[PDB]
Amino acid sequence: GRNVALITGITGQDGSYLAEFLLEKGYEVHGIVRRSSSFNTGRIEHLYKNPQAHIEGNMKLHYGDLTDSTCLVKIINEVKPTEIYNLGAQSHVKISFDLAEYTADVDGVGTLRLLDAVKTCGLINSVKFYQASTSELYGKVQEIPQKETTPFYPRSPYGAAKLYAYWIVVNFREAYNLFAVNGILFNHESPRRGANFVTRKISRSVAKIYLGQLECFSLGNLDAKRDWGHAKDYVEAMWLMLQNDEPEDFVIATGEVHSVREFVEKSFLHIGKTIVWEGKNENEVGRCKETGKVHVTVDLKYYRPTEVDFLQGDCTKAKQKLNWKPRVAFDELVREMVHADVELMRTNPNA
Amino acid sequence: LYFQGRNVALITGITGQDGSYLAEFLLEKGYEVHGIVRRSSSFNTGRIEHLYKNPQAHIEGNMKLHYGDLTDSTCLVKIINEVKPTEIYNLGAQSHVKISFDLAEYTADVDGVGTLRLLDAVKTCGLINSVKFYQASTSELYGKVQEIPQKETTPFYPRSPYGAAKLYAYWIVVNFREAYNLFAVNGILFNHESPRRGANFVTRKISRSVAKIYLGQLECFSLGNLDAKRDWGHAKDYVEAMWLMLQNDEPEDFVIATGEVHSVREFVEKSFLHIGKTIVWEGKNENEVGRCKETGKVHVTVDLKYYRPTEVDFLQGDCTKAKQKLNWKPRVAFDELVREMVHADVELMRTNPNA
Amino acid sequence: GRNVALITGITGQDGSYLAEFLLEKGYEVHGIVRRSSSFNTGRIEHLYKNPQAHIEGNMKLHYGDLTDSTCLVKIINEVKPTEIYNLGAQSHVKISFDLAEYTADVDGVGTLRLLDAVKTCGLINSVKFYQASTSELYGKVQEIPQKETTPFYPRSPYGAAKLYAYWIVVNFREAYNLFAVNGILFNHESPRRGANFVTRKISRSVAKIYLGQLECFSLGNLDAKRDWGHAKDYVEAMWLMLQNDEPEDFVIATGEVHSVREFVEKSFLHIGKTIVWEGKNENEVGRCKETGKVHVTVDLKYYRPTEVDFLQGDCTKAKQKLNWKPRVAFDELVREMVHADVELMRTNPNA
Amino acid sequence: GRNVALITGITGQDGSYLAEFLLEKGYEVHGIVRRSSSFNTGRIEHLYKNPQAHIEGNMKLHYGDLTDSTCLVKIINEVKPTEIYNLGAQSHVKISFDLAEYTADVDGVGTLRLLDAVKTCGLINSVKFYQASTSELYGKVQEIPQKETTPFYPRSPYGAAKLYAYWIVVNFREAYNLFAVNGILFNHESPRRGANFVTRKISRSVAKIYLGQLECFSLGNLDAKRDWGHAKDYVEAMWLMLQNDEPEDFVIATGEVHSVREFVEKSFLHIGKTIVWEGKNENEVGRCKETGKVHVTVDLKYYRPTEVDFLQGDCTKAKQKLNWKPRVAFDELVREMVHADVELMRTNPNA
Ligand SMILES: NC(=O)c1ccc[n+]([C@@H]2O[C@H](COP(=O)([O-])OP(=O)(O)OC[C@H]3O[C@@H](n4cnc5c(N)ncnc54)[C@H](OP(=O)(O)O)[C@@H]3O)[C@@H](O)[C@H]2O)c1
Ligand SMILES: NC(=O)c1ccc[n+]([C@@H]2O[C@H](COP(=O)([O-])OP(=O)(O)OC[C@H]3O[C@@H](n4cnc5c(N)ncnc54)[C@H](OP(=O)(O)O)[C@@H]3O)[C@@H](O)[C@H]2O)c1
Ligand SMILES: NC(=O)c1ccc[n+]([C@@H]2O[C@H](COP(=O)([O-])OP(=O)(O)OC[C@H]3O[C@@H](n4cnc5c(N)ncnc54)[C@H](OP(=O)(O)O)[C@@H]3O)[C@@H](O)[C@H]2O)c1
Ligand SMILES: NC(=O)c1ccc[n+]([C@@H]2O[C@H](COP(=O)([O-])OP(=O)(O)OC[C@H]3O[C@@H](n4cnc5c(N)ncnc54)[C@H](OP(=O)(O)O)[C@@H]3O)[C@@H](O)[C@H]2O)c1
Ligand SMILES: C[C@@H]1O[C@H](OP(=O)(O)OP(=O)(O)OC[C@H]2O[C@@H](n3cnc4c(=O)[nH]c(N)nc43)[C@H](O)[C@@H]2O)[C@@H](O)[C@H](O)[C@@H]1O
Ligand SMILES: C[C@@H]1O[C@H](OP(=O)(O)OP(=O)(O)OC[C@H]2O[C@@H](n3cnc4c(=O)[nH]c(N)nc43)[C@H](O)[C@@H]2O)[C@@H](O)[C@H](O)[C@@H]1O
Ligand SMILES: C[C@@H]1O[C@H](OP(=O)(O)OP(=O)(O)OC[C@H]2O[C@@H](n3cnc4c(=O)[nH]c(N)nc43)[C@H](O)[C@@H]2O)[C@@H](O)[C@H](O)[C@@H]1O
Ligand SMILES: C[C@@H]1O[C@H](OP(=O)(O)OP(=O)(O)OC[C@H]2O[C@@H](n3cnc4c(=O)[nH]c(N)nc43)[C@H](O)[C@@H]2O)[C@@H](O)[C@H](O)[C@@H]1O
Ligand SMILES: Nc1nc2c(ncn2[C@@H]2O[C@H](COP(=O)(O)OP(=O)(O)O)[C@@H](O)[C@H]2O)c(=O)[nH]1
Ligand SMILES: Nc1nc2c(ncn2[C@@H]2O[C@H](COP(=O)(O)OP(=O)(O)O)[C@@H](O)[C@H]2O)c(=O)[nH]1
Ligand SMILES: Nc1nc2c(ncn2[C@@H]2O[C@H](COP(=O)(O)OP(=O)(O)O)[C@@H](O)[C@H]2O)c(=O)[nH]1
Ligand SMILES: Nc1nc2c(ncn2[C@@H]2O[C@H](COP(=O)(O)OP(=O)(O)O)[C@@H](O)[C@H]2O)c(=O)[nH]1
Repeated sequence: GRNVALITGITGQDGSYLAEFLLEKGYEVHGIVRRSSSFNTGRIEHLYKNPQAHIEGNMKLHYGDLTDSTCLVKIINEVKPTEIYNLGAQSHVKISFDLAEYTADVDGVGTLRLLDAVKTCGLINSVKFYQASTSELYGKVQEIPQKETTPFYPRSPYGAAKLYAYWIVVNFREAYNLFAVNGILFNHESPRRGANFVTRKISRSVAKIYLGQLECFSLGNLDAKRDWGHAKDYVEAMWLMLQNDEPEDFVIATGEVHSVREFVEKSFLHIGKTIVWEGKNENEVGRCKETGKVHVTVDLKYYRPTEVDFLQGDCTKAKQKLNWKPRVAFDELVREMVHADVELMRTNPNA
Repeated sequence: LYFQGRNVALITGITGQDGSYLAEFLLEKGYEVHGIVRRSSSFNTGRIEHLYKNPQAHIEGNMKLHYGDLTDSTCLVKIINEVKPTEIYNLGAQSHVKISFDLAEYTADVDGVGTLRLLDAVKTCGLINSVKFYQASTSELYGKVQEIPQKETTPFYPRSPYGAAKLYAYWIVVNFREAYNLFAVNGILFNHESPRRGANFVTRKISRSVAKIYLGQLECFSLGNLDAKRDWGHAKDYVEAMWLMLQNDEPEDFVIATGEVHSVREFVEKSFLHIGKTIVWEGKNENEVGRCKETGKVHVTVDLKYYRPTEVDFLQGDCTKAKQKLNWKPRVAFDELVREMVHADVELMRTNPNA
Repeated sequence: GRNVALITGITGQDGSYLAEFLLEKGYEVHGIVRRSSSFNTGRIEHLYKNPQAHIEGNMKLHYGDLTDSTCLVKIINEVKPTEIYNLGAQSHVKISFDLAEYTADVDGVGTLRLLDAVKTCGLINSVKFYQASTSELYGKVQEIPQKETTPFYPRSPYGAAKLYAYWIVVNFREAYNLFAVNGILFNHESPRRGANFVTRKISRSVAKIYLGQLECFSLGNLDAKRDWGHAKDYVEAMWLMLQNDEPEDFVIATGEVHSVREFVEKSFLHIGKTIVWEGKNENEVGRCKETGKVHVTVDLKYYRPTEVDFLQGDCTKAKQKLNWKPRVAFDELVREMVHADVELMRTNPNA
Repeated sequence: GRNVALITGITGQDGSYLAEFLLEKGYEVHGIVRRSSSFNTGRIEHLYKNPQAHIEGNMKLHYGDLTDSTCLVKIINEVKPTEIYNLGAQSHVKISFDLAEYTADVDGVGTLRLLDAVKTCGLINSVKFYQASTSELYGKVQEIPQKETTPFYPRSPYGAAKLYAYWIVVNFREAYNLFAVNGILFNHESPRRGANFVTRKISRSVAKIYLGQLECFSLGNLDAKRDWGHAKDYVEAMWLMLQNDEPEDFVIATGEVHSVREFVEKSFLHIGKTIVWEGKNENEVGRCKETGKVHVTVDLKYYRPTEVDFLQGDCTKAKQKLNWKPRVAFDELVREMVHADVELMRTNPNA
């Protein structure tokens, strides 16, 4: 009956929702946090027993790094987790193009290091292991929609690194009988999403424009199409995969496709502005119909050298085997994110 | 791109305590200031966001940031090649001594090999004769001190994975200077603090905890070795010394310090006096506690988890050489530093009890 | 025009044949050699201009390592090759299970290091890059036979590392227009093959048994089936891929399949011994009919945790587009290897 | 009983002599060997129980690398050594200048990895650890002669990396009470010395000239001065340091200084030739007085950008506490190395 989770990447979007979910289920939750010159725990600070004194209760934190083999062994050996969720990563696709080696060492080799730490600790038989796989693996998609058996075609050093991680997880599963699974999750956003992913960038910018604190912002490829769900729904799927009798990989997604362009339009609609588009390519601009003011421009610096044009997930296997369903759909996702960021910018024009 | 009158700095570790003060110092001298920032799942630029041209939109002016990491050789070459700096300040590091004992390999890779990676990037870009290089060395190099006080010629005796990694960095910097005639210097800076100090260094831990106790947000906090003695100065004074070392006619290494020693115990006592509380110590070793004389409440305890397996008992810097050659003088003394940090953290905690 | 080749892995089996092949065409051939406590250039010492003094002519060696980014940039900037062959790797599958992280750093991240070095030197439009990809990418084969479009399924830390390299190569090709190709070569052997690969282990042991220097040796999985060609034929295909008008990936193979058991049988037949099998699984032994002497046993320490049971390559594409044709078939490969090792072992019983 | 040694760097000069030394004392001796495309065990292949079959007796080898933490932990857990000698290193000073990062990773961080592996394996209080420190730490010497209290002043990426390793060993000793020692050994040579160190380079070249297999060879800085002893004497001091009651660091040296130029002159005298020098700097040549033929030239490519001009060790502490004393002196070392290489080159002009 002992339920002890270890979350790498606990400070990120998904880790903070997953920590809450597992705490709610009575888990003792351990996380690995990077040393940083300022604290990086803002998403999970409310999960201290005393947030004012930063005293831990059932969520306990450990300094560590996915590139330091010894610290991972020490932490796993001390914690003896029953479930490990490897969410730690350099997770940004655009940044990965000029941080390609660091991204490989953390996202790819770092997964190996965590798996070898489990094995070193004698826990291959005692641990269930979740790997944060990603729809970026499909890249230039080879099937539509994409399912567990769709061949991968990565399009960034991030995708390539996660492809390494995916297969080394399969190899520990097959070679050593580790209960280890690849959650092949499609894009998921929330009010806690990193600020330079495209959805949170739009909702942040629309909020600042609404409050008169920003006039305009620049985007990259407006025509990219994504399957977007809500991170809070998706972390439950991660836990469900570790409850399955057999270790299996699952696609987690909504199966509904929308463009970056639509996210922009729906976001502005919630602050009472109708965006109309002018021009083409890097000279395209989005203008408020009601005021005539230009609020969106295009800057090639936000483009990727090898774009991922289209993603649409088929989560049939998860729905059948895990009884999982997405709760939040695209329209509600956009409203929630814009409203959250409006309330945030009201408190702090520098947020 | 290089010409006389064009001053372009590249700061690794720009988001840290020193990097934030040094960015301000160089900006006000009219430098174009570039910084390398780690990718982070939330933003880590809190110390320098006020240096955006537009802090509401986070639009850059004369401070320009770049994603990178000292463990990624290619990214360092790309950034240096793009920026073509005249001055490079390598402040980026896993800088915490206690954490380094259980993060030993990461600390070696960043603080030791990362210095070589940055030096090697300068050479790869063909800029050996175009850049001046500042290395963030440290009084932790003296460790178990072989002389008192410590100066440039005092032999090093490191006492942590942090100290060993910074020792590698110190000497690989000397080697690039001697082998390739790079203008590269080691600033051997003794401890320096500020209201921007990391929260888990001992000074900021005390001022934060005293501030929270003052405000009823905390009743008691634990320290480690109360008897450690340190040479403590102010980070804003010390970043000025980094710049002066790069203005020197020849590349020399310099100790930078106050020369005045105080114990952790004394920092605790002075901090509590600023909120009107006198601490009286009872007990010994891990059972020692500090009690408020006026109220009888125990506010300080000792926890062995904050000890270090190999402590650095005593540090005292002799900066005679820098006083003579750089005309550098510390401005903030220990008493003022304590007052400034307690006062700043009282304000912080009153505004945000979760800070 | 200029023909300047840089070969990583020049001391290995393939590098030694490729160096000879390019030298014959008038290339200046540079190689990267690891620092070793003894010399590791035995396969290429005959290509010094003066072998007694080890003075170089048109083959020029450079100390380096695929894990040292700065050293790779210095070498590429000095050599400015027109053609790069990334053959350097920890290439042994069984050893990769105990050396998983080193294998990842050299075979996967090391390929990224070499590509980034090309880019750092400004040579992205000035060099043609060959990557030593491998039939091990197919692992648990998803199609029979296997061709360029067969979905991958790696089965070792080696396979996973090479799959990262495969895809980071594609990404540099697609992102920066680097002329980069994956040669998907199936198993290829020679008298220069590493001694602990299965074919050379057999030819070496048969040679020692013929000379009375050995009585018996042990293998692992006798039922494994492989597509085996000759390394000298296959390095020609590498060069042809870089002569192609456009950067394409190519399978290189014979399309014929034999078992490890069959390799044993044919090798022993060349020293006039008929191997007859008796027993099953780990107790199976091979006995010489003529003499009744046991010469082959099974030791499970040579098994792999996730075996690759069957490989068979379809090189239709390379035959049509490159006019490549293997000239050495399985039976001639066996004769040649046993013949060469008999001569070697006669000269030196400790070889 | 129980005497189980683990030697990293067992294939090198010192590891080969140390293996024999420990085997004679009845140790079970384990080595870590790097995977290489051809075998790298030539110095130790006579220590197989059956050297023709390469079957192990009391010397047992394990594939590994000082940059792969997991493999280090696995080997130490399996072997459970009582004594660990960390001799593995990129040990060449000139190569370290353009292989600076790899040399840091192996010689510096690799030492921490091996120490951390000892700690991870729970052997911090049972194993005795020998670190292969070096007189290169003294670099630009601050005292003559150099002893334990002489301050370090490294002059290469090799020296800096070894200086990190020196102090991290001290830190594990002081922090965790690990019995760990630094052997501060001055230069030591033998007929097994790496061919591109200056002494073996000379004896190889003089031997070839004696056999009419070579006419001339080039050197670097002829006036460098060194304390040279015999590796076979020095490995005994390593063992003695781990027999000491308390873990202490020791200088090991002969206290006698000779120049590279003297090594040349004495080596040629052993083949009946008197070298007379003419010219300066890179134009200096060494001519046989009896014949007038030039046999030695200077090439700046063998210079180092930061030379270590002079080394002379004072091993008073070791003589008093360990009772160690060198047996082979400079004249005997020169004659031994020339004679061995004459016998070697007789067998093979391409050796
Ligand atoms: N969100 C999606 O749509 C999506 C889809 C599929 C897969 N994924 C993957 O799912 C996981 C979580 O997604 P997220 O959106 O929560 O990403 P995130 O917000 O970027 O969180 C990333 C986490 O990884 C940590 N981390 C980064 N480098 C590390 C290192 N070297 N050692 C240890 N920890 C390190 C970060 O720590 P700091 O806070 O210190 O930076 C943070 O805790 C990631 O692996 C991501 O790649 C995301
Ligand atoms: N303060 C002292 O008393 C003192 C005395 C002597 C020497 N030093 C040295 O002086 C320098 C600055 O001191 P500080 O007090 O400013 O330390 P700090 O506040 O800890 O700042 C450290 C900086 O280094 C960055 N960094 C950490 N790991 C990195 C990596 N892998 N790649 C790139 N950047 C990385 C941090 O970025 P994040 O914000 O992303 O963590 C932060 O910007 C450090 O090198 C420290 O070791 C300090
Ligand atoms: N032979 C096959 O059947 C086959 C099939 C497909 C693909 N491959 C791949 O094709 C390539 C050549 O095959 P091979 O049979 O010639 O392999 P090999 O005989 O094992 O040669 C391997 C080469 O890589 C070098 N190397 C190893 N680690 C290195 C490092 N860290 N930095 C630099 N160089 C390093 C080795 O140098 P040392 O001599 O110093 O070890 C050697 O030169 C390899 O990448 C292999 O994986 C082979
Ligand atoms: N000889 C001297 O005068 C002297 C003086 C003081 C200190 N030292 C140090 O004493 C030790 C032995 O001296 P030596 O002359 O015997 O050096 P050596 O002949 O160069 O032997 C070096 C050994 O280290 C191994 N090695 C290299 N890189 C490795 C890695 N990444 N992982 C694991 N093993 C690796 C080599 O393996 P390969 O065979 O695979 O290359 C070889 O076994 C070295 O640490 C050297 O730096 C030497
Ligand atoms: C290093 C940074 O890279 C960024 O690009 P990068 O992450 O791609 O992110 P962007 O796409 O440029 O902006 C995405 C969102 O992040 C916000 N943002 C950017 N920087 C900061 C910051 O420092 N603090 C806060 N609270 N929000 C920031 C910005 O307002 C926008 O809503 C640049 O916008 C910055 O000027 C800087 O150069
Ligand atoms: C990972 C963290 O390591 C810490 O140890 P560690 O850094 O040595 O730091 P400590 O010496 O325990 O605490 C020093 C100061 O850091 C503050 N602090 C600690 N954690 C946080 C945080 O998450 N956010 C903020 N704003 N302030 C924090 C704490 O209130 C105190 O003023 C533990 O105190 C924490 O509970 C947690 O385990
Ligand atoms: C480290 C070594 O790993 C090996 O396993 P590993 O490579 O899988 O190689 P094996 O499959 O055991 O043997 C394959 C062939 O390599 C030869 N061989 C093995 N070791 C050596 C050697 O040191 N020198 C030479 N010239 N030939 C060697 C062996 O005779 C056989 O023909 C073990 O057989 C050895 O005893 C040792 O443990
Ligand atoms: C990579 C090699 O670097 C070397 O420089 P590097 O190690 O500094 O070594 P050197 O100082 O040039 O030569 C030292 C001794 O090594 C021998 N030697 C050099 N290369 C080899 C080899 O491949 N096999 C054998 N058996 N002996 C070799 C050479 O005869 C001489 O006796 C160059 O001499 C080579 O031409 C090549 O470039
Ligand atoms: N991050 C980001 N993405 C953008 C931007 N403009 C367009 N996009 C596109 O939005 C899509 C989603 O990007 P992102 O939120 O970073 O998540 P990703 O699917 O992992 O790449 C990608 O196709 C981007 O190219 C922008 O300004 N920032
Ligand atoms: N960080 C920290 N240091 C403490 C604590 N208690 C005592 N010290 C001592 O205060 C001295 C200064 O520590 P620190 O502020 O981390 O800076 P350092 O000089 O680089 O080690 C060291 O000797 C510590 O052992 C504590 O709770 N936290
Ligand atoms: N290396 C090796 N392989 C063996 C042995 N016994 C059976 N095999 C099998 O032979 C097949 C070819 O192995 P190998 O020559 O190492 O090349 P690989 O195809 O890259 O794995 C694999 O399926 C091995 O499992 C053995 O003793 N050594
Ligand atoms: N390796 C090497 N060293 C040389 C040569 N010529 C002069 N030397 C000098 O001989 C001294 C000893 O060099 P080496 O044998 O490599 O051992 P080291 O003490 O570790 O540098 C150094 O000062 C070298 O600069 C040469 O051709 N090769």
